[PDB]
Amino acid sequence: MGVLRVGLCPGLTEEMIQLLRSHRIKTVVDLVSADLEEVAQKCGLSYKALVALRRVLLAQFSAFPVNGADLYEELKTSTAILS
Repeated sequence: MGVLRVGLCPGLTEEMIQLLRSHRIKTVVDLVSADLEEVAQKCGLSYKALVALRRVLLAQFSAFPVNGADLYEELKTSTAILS
């Protein structure tokens, strides 16, 4: 299980949650592909705190190193019923 939101850690705010919801951002799973490095600098956050959590998540999944499967989840969402 993997999900991100406001309150998970002393840093993120409900305000940022609205920004992600606007882009229909996915759970922490998608974050792995997101531009956390760029976003972190834009907002001025500490990427060190983010990477730390990731290492712990993967650490529990498996002691040894291993690359996960990032299946393409990009929906066009065009030519849809506007009315």
